[PDB]
Amino acid sequence: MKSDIHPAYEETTVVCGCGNTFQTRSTKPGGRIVVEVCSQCHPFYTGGRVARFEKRY
Amino acid sequence: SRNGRDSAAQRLGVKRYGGQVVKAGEILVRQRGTKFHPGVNVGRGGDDTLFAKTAGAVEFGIKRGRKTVSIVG
Amino acid sequence: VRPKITLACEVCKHRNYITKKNRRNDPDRLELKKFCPNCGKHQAHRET
Amino acid sequence: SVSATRRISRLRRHTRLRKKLSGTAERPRLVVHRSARHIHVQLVNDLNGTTVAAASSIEADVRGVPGDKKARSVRVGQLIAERAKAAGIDTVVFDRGGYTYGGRIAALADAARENGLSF
Amino acid sequence: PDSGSVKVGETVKLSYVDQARAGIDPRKTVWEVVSDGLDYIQVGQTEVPSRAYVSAFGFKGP
Amino acid sequence: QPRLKERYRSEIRDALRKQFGYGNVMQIPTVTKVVVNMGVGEAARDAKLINGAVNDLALITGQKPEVRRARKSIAQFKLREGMPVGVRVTLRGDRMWEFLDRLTSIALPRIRDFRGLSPKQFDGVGNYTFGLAEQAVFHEVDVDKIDRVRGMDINVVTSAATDDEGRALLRALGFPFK
RNA sequence: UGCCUCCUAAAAUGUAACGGAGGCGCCCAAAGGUUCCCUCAACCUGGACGGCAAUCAGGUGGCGAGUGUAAAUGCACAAGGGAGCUUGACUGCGAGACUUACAAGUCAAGCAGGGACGAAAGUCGGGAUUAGUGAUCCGGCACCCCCGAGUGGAAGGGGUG
Ligand SMILES: [Mg+2]
Ligand SMILES: [Mg+2]
Ligand SMILES: [Mg+2]
Ligand SMILES: [Mg+2]
Ligand SMILES: [Mg+2]
Ligand SMILES: [Mg+2]
Ligand SMILES: [Mg+2]
Ligand SMILES: [Mg+2]
Ligand SMILES: [Mg+2]
Ligand SMILES: [Mg+2]
Ligand SMILES: [Mg+2]
Ligand SMILES: [Mg+2]
Ligand SMILES: [Mg+2]
Ligand SMILES: [Mg+2]
Ligand SMILES: [Mg+2]
Ligand SMILES: [Zn+2]
Ligand SMILES: [Zn+2]
Repeated sequence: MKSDIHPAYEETTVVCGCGNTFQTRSTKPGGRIVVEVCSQCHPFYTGGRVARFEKRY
Repeated sequence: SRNGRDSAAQRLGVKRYGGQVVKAGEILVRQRGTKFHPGVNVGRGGDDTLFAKTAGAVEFGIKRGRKTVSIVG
Repeated sequence: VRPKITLACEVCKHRNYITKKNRRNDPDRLELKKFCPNCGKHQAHRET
Repeated sequence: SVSATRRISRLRRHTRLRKKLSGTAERPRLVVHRSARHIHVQLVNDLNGTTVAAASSIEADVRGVPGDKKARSVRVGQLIAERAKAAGIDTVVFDRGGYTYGGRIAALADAARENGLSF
Repeated sequence: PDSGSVKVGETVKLSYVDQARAGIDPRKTVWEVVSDGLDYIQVGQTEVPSRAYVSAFGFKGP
Repeated sequence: QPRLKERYRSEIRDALRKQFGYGNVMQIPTVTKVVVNMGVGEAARDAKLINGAVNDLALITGQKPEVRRARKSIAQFKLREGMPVGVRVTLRGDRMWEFLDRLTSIALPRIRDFRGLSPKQFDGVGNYTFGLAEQAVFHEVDVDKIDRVRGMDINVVTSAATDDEGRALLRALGFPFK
């Protein structure tokens, strides 16, 4: 049953708008999965109330 | 009253006992379920009737938590 | 609801068997591969 | 702990077929032991557990054999089939040992029938 | 189509009974032809049971 | 070769030996299996799972998923004993990492409110589980060729014997936390 | 008012009352046969809608679940759960036994023909067991071609289902 019922799954190079790209394997037809946000365009690297009257309110 | 009805008794129990020379095919133990289990030279039967398969004496014993009906021919 | 049916042979039409089936689960005629003593070999059997 | 699921669930299967398949003094029982490296086999005579003839795949007559692991199964099946015939044995029952029939064990069975063991 | 235009609108949900009756499969029975083997079906975006729905069209019991 | 797998035994396998004084390289954890299931409880009405529950998990994962059946009947859920209600798939080995990479890089940092996810969602062994709200933006699916949206939840099974060691393993792969 | 299970029943069998509790007059073309594999309920922790309880993962869990259907005896070795092909839910017999006033009822290894499954060993003459039934008479039907009221046929009779 590891034969011709599973969907098509070949290697797929993926690009982001940040420019950081990488090469994995997924089911997108053409190697053409396009994202606008990634895991290296963000931290996980480094990161009323009494301020009311300070505009002389 | 509402009760009062019974079924005919079925004459179960052990029929040939230990140390008893039996001929080939005699009913050793008639029962419901496998209260006794077939051992050497003893077949079970369609309603758990433990017939014999060979002439010879009958001896009883334990085999792994199930009590047995066997024949030393 | 379970009528008695009978299984005639398919080579020679002898009515060799008889049994029961459920008339609403099986609205069509049973086919089984049963023995036939006329022929001495297994053949097919439909109902009547 | 999958080195314990494999032992517990193969003497769970080995005792499943051992009920209906016994092996006696005229028709003994042939028990294979498929490890990941070798295979062992012996003929056991279940009335007093007296093994009549064994043939392992660890001594030099099988260790010096060219080929893969099935090729050392076809050789050891030619051993006990001609080690039975010094004890005078001609029909046996085949204990799978709990394993599946196919592969290394089925190549021992079809190489033990070509030398006498009538099963 | 070949030419022309078929303007539909998003204020319409389609239900289509057909001349070929191809939704009916001649191998399975009345309770699976319409209720797909399960027990409560969506009809009017509601929870009406299957056996009680087919019985509304005459097919009941046997 | 999946790039998260080569990243695994290169330095992370070296990292944990400094943290715990082990005596064998067999006691170091490794993620063994990752399990995804929809759990479509709505599927007990109208059978919207054929083009609805098999195909959508197929493009997310890569292989066809197992449709599961219910162990016993429940009246209030309108659910029998034997009706299809859940759709499970399982990821082992070299397909597991290619789901762990592509979750944690182009799908999981499409999840807002960056406290990561909770590091208190382990069980007592080192096995994690998080959830997803809708059919996420795994970009392999498209929003114009789907039925109604449906979430999922994703198990991750490890060889850990305690939670923080399982937390130490899964942090270093691409799971954000706080 | 017949049939099945328990108790009364005095530790074999058997045993009454208008004594005490319940069931049956069916169901299954797979819920049968076989080869192969698996272990439950309940409880705790983690989780999208999810709640005491749907689906998932991991722990502890030796029978407290399950058995088509009442109860008892049973069954984890599984008879419980799942899957692949199949029709032994056969035809010709049946040594020897159980029960038994009689009529009945029950069990049956083994022999052959022809099969199913299994690599073989082997198992299979319905169902975990015990109920789901009704004598004789007289008729119906299909087949075998046994007798055919002078002879050839026929009518009718007869036989095995
Ligand atoms: Mg009684
Ligand atoms: Mg059917
Ligand atoms: Mg008594
Ligand atoms: Mg007494
Ligand atoms: Mg079956
Ligand atoms: Mg079973
Ligand atoms: Mg019959
Ligand atoms: Mg007789
Ligand atoms: Mg034969
Ligand atoms: Mg064959
Ligand atoms: Mg027989
Ligand atoms: Mg019976
Ligand atoms: Mg009269
Ligand atoms: Mg005449
Ligand atoms: Mg006539
Ligand atoms: Zn980016
Ligand atoms: Zn015929």
